[PDB]
Amino acid sequence: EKEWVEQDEPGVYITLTALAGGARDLKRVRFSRKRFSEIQAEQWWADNRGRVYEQYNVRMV
Amino acid sequence: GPKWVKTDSDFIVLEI
Repeated sequence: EKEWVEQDEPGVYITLTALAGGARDLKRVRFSRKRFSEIQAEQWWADNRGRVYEQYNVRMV
Repeated sequence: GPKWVKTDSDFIVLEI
């Protein structure tokens, strides 16, 4: 079960998983407090959720 | 959840 982190926008780090090169899953998104307030991080997720699922090839169930 | 975790001083975490 591979698990890794991708650099997204500055201050946004996305953890993905896959088993043996199978379908990918989105495990978590980490936001730097250097770059994000809690209000900003919530708004970011609303604005970027669809792009994150498409770009990183995670089925948006 | 997704659930927000706000206890860390360096990061906010959205646990999917």
